[PDB]
Amino acid sequence: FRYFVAMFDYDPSTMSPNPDGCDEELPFQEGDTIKVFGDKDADGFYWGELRGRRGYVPHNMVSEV
Amino acid sequence: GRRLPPTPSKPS
Repeated sequence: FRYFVAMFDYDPSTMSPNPDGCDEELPFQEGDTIKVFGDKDADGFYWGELRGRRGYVPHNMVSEV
Repeated sequence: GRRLPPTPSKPS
């Protein structure tokens, strides 16, 4: 598992181009540390956990430690 | 397939 730090606030309800993003993409504020498992997928998203919840994370919003 | 949100303005 790798840690990424959020560089931006992200609210998938209002900011995701995916109409399903609200249930499947993780919500985060700047400075949040995300548990990412595996590698970036073909779509550009990581798989991870934050505050006990799992979902997808856009790579252009986070930076690997 | 799954789409990325736009990369915004500036880092912090």
